[PDB]
Amino acid sequence: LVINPPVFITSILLIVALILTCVLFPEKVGVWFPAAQLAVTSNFGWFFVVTVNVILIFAIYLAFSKFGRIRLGGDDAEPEFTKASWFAMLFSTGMGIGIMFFSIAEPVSHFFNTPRPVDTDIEAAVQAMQFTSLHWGLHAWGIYAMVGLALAFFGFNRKLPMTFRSLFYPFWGERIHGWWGHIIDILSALATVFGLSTSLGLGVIQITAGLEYLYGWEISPMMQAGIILFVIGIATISVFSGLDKGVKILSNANMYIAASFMLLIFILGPTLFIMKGYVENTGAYLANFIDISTWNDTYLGSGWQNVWTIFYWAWWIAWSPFVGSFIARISKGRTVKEFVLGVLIVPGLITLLWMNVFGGSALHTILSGDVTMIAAVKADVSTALFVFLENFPFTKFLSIVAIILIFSFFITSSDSGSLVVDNITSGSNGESPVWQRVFWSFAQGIIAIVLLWGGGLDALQTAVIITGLPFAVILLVMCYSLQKGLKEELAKSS
Amino acid sequence: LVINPPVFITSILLIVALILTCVLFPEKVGVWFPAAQLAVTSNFGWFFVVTVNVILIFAIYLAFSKFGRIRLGGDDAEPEFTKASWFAMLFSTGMGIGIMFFSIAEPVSHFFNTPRPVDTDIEAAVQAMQFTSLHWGLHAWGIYAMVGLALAFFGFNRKLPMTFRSLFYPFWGERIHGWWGHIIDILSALATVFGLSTSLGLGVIQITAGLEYLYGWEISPMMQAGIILFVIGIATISVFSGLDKGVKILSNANMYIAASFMLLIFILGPTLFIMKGYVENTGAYLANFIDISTWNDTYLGSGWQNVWTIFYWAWWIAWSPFVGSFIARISKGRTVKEFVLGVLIVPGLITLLWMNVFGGSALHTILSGDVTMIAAVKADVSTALFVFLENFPFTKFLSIVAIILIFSFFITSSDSGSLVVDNITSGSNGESPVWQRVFWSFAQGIIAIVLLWGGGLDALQTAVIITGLPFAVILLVMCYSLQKGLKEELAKSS
Amino acid sequence: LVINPPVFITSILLIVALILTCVLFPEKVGVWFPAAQLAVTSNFGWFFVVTVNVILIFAIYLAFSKFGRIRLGGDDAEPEFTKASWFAMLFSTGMGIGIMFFSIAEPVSHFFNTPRPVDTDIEAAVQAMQFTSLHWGLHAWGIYAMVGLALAFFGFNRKLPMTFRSLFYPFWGERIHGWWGHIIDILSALATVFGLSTSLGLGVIQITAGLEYLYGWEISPMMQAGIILFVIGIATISVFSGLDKGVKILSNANMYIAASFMLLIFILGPTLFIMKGYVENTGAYLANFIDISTWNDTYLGSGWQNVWTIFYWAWWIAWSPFVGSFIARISKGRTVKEFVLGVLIVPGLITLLWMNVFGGSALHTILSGDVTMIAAVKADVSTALFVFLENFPFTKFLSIVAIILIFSFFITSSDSGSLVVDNITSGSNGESPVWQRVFWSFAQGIIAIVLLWGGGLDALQTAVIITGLPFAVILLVMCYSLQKGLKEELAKSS
Repeated sequence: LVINPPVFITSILLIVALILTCVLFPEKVGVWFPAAQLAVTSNFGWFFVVTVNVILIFAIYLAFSKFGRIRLGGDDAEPEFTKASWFAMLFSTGMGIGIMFFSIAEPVSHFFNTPRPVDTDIEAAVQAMQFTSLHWGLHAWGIYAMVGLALAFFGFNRKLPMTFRSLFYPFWGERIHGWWGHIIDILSALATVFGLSTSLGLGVIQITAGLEYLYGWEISPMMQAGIILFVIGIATISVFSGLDKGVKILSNANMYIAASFMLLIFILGPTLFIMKGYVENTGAYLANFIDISTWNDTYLGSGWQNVWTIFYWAWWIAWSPFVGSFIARISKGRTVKEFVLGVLIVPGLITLLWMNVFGGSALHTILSGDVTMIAAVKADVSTALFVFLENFPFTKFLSIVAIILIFSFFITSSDSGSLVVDNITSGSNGESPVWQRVFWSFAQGIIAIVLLWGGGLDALQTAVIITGLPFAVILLVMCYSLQKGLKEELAKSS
Repeated sequence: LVINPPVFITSILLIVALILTCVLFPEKVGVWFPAAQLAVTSNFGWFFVVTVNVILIFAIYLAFSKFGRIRLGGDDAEPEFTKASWFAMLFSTGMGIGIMFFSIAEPVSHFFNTPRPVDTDIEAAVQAMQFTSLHWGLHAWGIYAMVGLALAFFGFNRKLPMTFRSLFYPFWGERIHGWWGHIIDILSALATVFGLSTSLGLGVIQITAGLEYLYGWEISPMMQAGIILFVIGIATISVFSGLDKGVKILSNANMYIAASFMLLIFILGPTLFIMKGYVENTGAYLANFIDISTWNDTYLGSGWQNVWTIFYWAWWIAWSPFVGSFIARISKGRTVKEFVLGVLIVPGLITLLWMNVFGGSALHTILSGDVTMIAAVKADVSTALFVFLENFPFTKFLSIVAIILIFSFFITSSDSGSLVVDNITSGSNGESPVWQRVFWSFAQGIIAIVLLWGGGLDALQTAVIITGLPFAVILLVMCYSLQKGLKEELAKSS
Repeated sequence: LVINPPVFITSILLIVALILTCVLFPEKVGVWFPAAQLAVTSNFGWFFVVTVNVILIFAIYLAFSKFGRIRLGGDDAEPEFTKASWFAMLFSTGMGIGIMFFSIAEPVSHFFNTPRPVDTDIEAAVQAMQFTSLHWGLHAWGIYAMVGLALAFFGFNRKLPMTFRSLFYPFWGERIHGWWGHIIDILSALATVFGLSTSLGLGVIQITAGLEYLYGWEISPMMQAGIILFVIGIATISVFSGLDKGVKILSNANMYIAASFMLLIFILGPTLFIMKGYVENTGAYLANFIDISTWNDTYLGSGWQNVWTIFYWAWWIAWSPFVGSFIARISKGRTVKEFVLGVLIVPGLITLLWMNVFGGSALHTILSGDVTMIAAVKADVSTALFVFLENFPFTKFLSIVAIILIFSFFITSSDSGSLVVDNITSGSNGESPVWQRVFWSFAQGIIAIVLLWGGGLDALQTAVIITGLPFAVILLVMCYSLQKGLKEELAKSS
């Protein structure tokens, strides 16, 4: 039937409270949401920057010290997931629609609308690619590495349930069960659901922009919700039996077609410029790492960071329980240093390669003289990928491949996240029998539809920033508790 | 009865030789002092930069290697200072009065009078804060860390008196007592006395400047010496028995009221700008660390470094034996890595926090449009803190708190410097009974009058620069001898 | 008799095929050499940058890890060198003639013809010195450190002959003997022969330009051929018995007179500017290390890298069998970490000191107002050192000393290179006998004649870039094989 801690009922109550906030106040929520979002990010952007930087340098320290000799699941455990397939399986479920919606719109947006004042067009493009490298580089995956390492260590080496409530066992003891770890699990479930709803909204907005650009359709008002309902239905079918699609084979096939799409853009585009720009921009991002990682825009105060950088940090921090729990169930016998390296460096380098392959080619097209992408981004940032594919051979085929790639990207993460929310709100792995995951996928669809009806992109950014604000202190306490637990486990072993 | 090494007589003779050189030919020494100072700094600024960078790089190496596993006073020794009080008590006889004089007058001066050319005001403020972070950051405290570490290791592990004569014990034999280590003690006593006279002259160039700004008094020149005589009398009272003031309670309550003053400026000022600028300026100072650490201004040759950067390095290197010997008295059972970390990083970060809290708020007021601090600094740099406190609520109360803060800041340092000088010129802890303490404090005050009458801030700069010039080779030989001693001691562990 | 692997006769056939391509159809080779060179570097400059950066960071890692505890020649090898003779005989034979050619011609060229655009003139001079520091710094000697360390480890710790055929022993096993290490031996012999011919051509055009500027003579190509024939002749009667030059005597004397020449320029020039610019430019080169090490000039596409930095990386990579084999025979018992430090840091710092002493003094002369060096470099780059010595006391004596220094520099490398080519082309150490060292020196000279007659600088750059193109993959496979060999050897220690 139904199993419930009191983390269930008040989570549903908070979700429906935001629902009637966004449906009984239809015109009064379009001014409450961006004002509250702007106040939260303008007062805590320094805290988001400090949290992300502390998390990343803690990942580097935990990989490159004596704490990296620990192996998850004890010294007798085996990896069992065939590391080349493990990289693909962690990349497919843990990423999307980030490298499709924002692979081109973000470097062009940083080109024409610069973060800090710049002199020429070449230096503006260099700054745009280095800020894209900041937003999709080591800082994006250091949070993922910390949460996956903490959840894997405290779910394997300590025999606790793989839950954010049970992660603070060395910091707080067995009194986490008495309503004081319930708030942590409430914030974890809310952050996972709101991040998945933000990804859902970005995916459907890019899909309807591509459908309007390709065939000249008119799906603004209503069948967008039908696209949501169809996608959640096929995702729950993949959750349902008959075939276990969306766990192992669909992730590998999706990564294969994503690599084929990226290689096709790399070959058909300016490959020499792409390779030289990849080397140059990776080196310039590593050289100016501390300068752009801790940049807070305090002197100019232009507010560029509040829509891009702090939104990205709150977005990656709000997807942290879902991807951290997924790679924590995945990595059963990895060395801790090897785990942090394989979650940090290799997916970070692959994401930087995707950013270079798309954004550097777009900036080469812009610097050649073609400024149609600038006007397309200034119209709406959702058509940037398809406008980029317009000046390519096989435009319609590549646009259809991109639409199918987005479709697989946000049909994999919803399937991998429904079980994560079910494990958070049920307290077990096999339990419950499979009806609540369909309800949680439908809740993600309902929240995405409601947020997109009561506001554009800014409603999703608002929701993800507000649920990621207390996760800064949650992840800092998580990092300190992981350091204490690793000290305890290393002092335990001979 | 008095005690008598030769260092006492042929250091007193040097002191009264400079007294005779300045009190006779009064107008003629104003052309010998800054010309000789300018020659020394223009010919050895590269050497000062090389010495400070080598000391800091050596501190980072000695903290993060196998030499950091050594513990002072043997392995069985336990520290007894309750470390949260140790951080404050090294900070009292330690940092100061440099924050209270140059926390505001230095970033405004680097704003309007830039070291290197800039293009706007935002970049000028960023470069001003990063040069301030260079001058009051890790390079400041690394010198203190090495002198304290060398004196503690060669006075606790080697069972020698903590004197600079015994600091070269592995590099030589027992030949230190035969007139060739006496010059080292001559330069150490002169460095302590001249640096404390520079700090006293700066603190008395201040305080009464705020008295003039508050009450419109006329004070100079005759009643200015009365402030010196009164604050030396209270310092010698703190030397005297009955109550042991200026040692522990006045080294903790002063830190408490200084932290309360910093928190009051942080709260009543632009706290969001202060926090964001603190994070951004600390990150930009760490990012551009090697670019501003080794900058010698060779191509421009403007001589900006000659009055700020090389003066600051000569001031730190001239205050080396004072706080180095006192911290070596302080830290008995600290681990070497823990010692270097807690003397370098945490006081450096706290000093950078004070720099950001005052200078970033001053730069925010300047960039808002208020350029009264610019004209105030262009008039005289003594009144910059009080002009900054003018537009704050409770101006008179904060200025009185600042004056009492400066008073306690150098009245602790004068007592600890009398301890250090009467330890160095004695070669013994207890002896002599207290009559040279009052004599050495009175000599410090007399040098303050003599230097302040024959020039303002400039003559103090000449005295500290010419006196700290041979301490560069003294500290380089000290670092090499410390490496030899650590390599000798670490091989002795069974 | 003749030692005849097929490596020898098909290397001879390749060399005479280049002879037939050059002396027949001279306009065809003169129009096809810079086009093919430009195509190769424009398509693989990113690969040259990646290879050089990977080799350098691999040197830093493999010196600063547990692989550095291995000692060449076993644990009781006793290296038989004074650490001064090793450095001097390493520096004299393994460097040239860009210390005499590009010490002044390169920073002045980077001054007036900037790599990337700059605003003022001081920034142009700083950029020129930091790009000279990039070209003559750690990247220049990291390649030598890896090739010398791999050849020394695989020739001493494995009892294998010092040849690039045996350098891939843990990658293929015993398959290196049959026609598969043969091609690597062709590429190695062609690389060292073409690099030595490039150095011979640079030295003789500098000698010709210096004689023309000194005595006002005219130079025919047949007189230049006589200079080559005489210089190869003194080398061949240095190879012959009776007397040996050096084997270390000529190298030590050349190092002594080079140090005396550098000290004379340092003393008689602007010594304060030289020292301050040395400290500042070394710090700025270390600060902007990653930014200029991976800069590929992708956005501008100006082709500044085309003639300067990819030619430099192909030149240092093409001299790698020569210098690597020579340093490998030189050092018999050095610790691997100590070896990489003594080949990387100290010769890199000495080369940066020479670069600062000459180029910073030239830039001081230019920034003072004397712009005759700009017009001299714009006329011909081979007269820059002598034009610099024209505005210098003792012009004729210093020019004669510079000519003798060039003479020693390009007789010592040829004398050490005939032995290296002979050992590579025969497969055995010595016992050739001396009939083909003279022949290989004559072939080196003849290749220099035909490269100078069929083109100026561009033919030498073309030849060295073409033979250095497959050595990028050869050195990457070499680095991976060295890592596998060190991992195999370090596990063999009980």
